[PDB]
Amino acid sequence: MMKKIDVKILDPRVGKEFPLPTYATSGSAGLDLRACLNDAVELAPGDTTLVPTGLAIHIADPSLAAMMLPRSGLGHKHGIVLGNLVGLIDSDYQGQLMISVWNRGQDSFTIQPGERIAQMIFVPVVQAEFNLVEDFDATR
Amino acid sequence: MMKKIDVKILDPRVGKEFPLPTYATSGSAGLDLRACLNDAVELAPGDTTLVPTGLAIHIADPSLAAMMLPRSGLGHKHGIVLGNLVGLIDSDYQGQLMISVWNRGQDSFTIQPGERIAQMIFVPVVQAEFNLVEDFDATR
Amino acid sequence: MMKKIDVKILDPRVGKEFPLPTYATSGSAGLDLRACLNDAVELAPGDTTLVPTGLAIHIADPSLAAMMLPRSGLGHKHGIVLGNLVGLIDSDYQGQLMISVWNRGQDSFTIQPGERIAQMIFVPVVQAEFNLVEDFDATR
Ligand SMILES: O=c1ccn([C@H]2C[C@H](O)[C@@H](COP(=O)(O)O)O2)c(=O)[nH]1
Ligand SMILES: O=c1ccn([C@H]2C[C@H](O)[C@@H](COP(=O)(O)O)O2)c(=O)[nH]1
Ligand SMILES: O=c1ccn([C@H]2C[C@H](O)[C@@H](COP(=O)(O)O)O2)c(=O)[nH]1
Repeated sequence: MMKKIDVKILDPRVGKEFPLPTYATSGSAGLDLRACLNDAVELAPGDTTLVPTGLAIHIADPSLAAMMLPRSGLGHKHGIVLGNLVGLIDSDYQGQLMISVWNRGQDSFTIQPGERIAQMIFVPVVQAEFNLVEDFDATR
Repeated sequence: MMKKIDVKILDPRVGKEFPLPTYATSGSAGLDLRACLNDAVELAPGDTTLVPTGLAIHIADPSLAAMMLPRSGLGHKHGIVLGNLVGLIDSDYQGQLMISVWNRGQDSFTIQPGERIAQMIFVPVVQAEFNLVEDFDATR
Repeated sequence: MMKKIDVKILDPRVGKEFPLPTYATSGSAGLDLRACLNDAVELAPGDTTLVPTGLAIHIADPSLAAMMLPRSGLGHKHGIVLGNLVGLIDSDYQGQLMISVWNRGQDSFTIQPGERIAQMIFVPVVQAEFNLVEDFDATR
């Protein structure tokens, strides 16, 4: 499935100095999100900092959501992940996408302006309606 | 996609003192899960505790799963996340939903009865059948 | 949805000494991935190690991805999770699946050859095309 998603550029560097998120290849699942910062931010081991992206999206379709994930190299090699682990973006959220960057490792890390700091996937989601029962059907 | 899901209330406070999970808005991707506790649990930095929800679900449809995620504010601001990071709920699981709460930060945290401690999304899943090959087709 | 996925066995122990990933039940969302190692690896608290699986997959379909997640018991009980938290596998990735194993807890852990160290789910993904707008439609 392909989907057009409205995006608002909140910082005029986004799409210029800080490239807009793109899929690296036709078979890529995620887009990389970049740090929209004026200056580098040093992130000490154990600390968390909130990094703006300079953009907002409006998924709009309640059958879709986005999930923000760490980048594999940053996470594995540098211990730079998300403070909320996975960031869930609701279809009706229209605010700036913000990235909770957490240093889970032992080495201080410099977050540079424009650095790819997270990735984002769009996944279908199902809205559950709970049906209260006394007993389930037989299943395991 | 909308789906009705059977749920069993295991603790009679759930749906009363501890509200049943709901979608906050029509465009929300996730439902918040609450701590079904008799008394507050203090969670020291670095520690993990298993928190009951007082409910069980039976997704039943093998094309669907649920994923439990940290809440964004708890994770980012308080360092309160999941000890298994993401909790995968199988379609044929009928046990109580349990939340592994892990304090990944530096500040002790009081988990209160009724506190929203995680969120849960329902996502379609695909069951893979592996086809063993010597070589892949050309792709990157 | 069911999907056949091409897999290449890179280490001849995979499918023999190290069982190929399987769904435990018909309603299971994920498959367990095993450590393809010659000898046990001791993982001290706070440390990360890259563990091979001895296999490669080629999802091929750009409407599908895989996500690697911690196992619930390892994560909750032993503090053994993923260093990148969640591992996203692109449809056009044809390399060996590698698992970033991170000890987020306080107890040293022995990763044994053949140990189930992660699980993997296949989820539909949507490739977003951004549509730049000045203002969103009314939504929350
Ligand atoms: O890592 C994150 C997680 C969430 N959000 C945005 C998208 C969500 O729809 C919105 C509301 O989050 P909650 O307050 O409901 O958790 O915050 C982010 O920008 N980054
Ligand atoms: O955070 C979690 C993760 C899993 N489970 C339940 C749902 C799963 O289907 C079931 C089996 O998990 P495993 O033992 O297969 O990991 O445990 C939870 O209640 N909470
Ligand atoms: O935990 C992980 C995460 C990723 N990959 C593989 C699959 C991805 O498609 C590929 C490229 O990852 P990036 O360099 O784009 O993050 O690495 C793994 O083997 N394990």
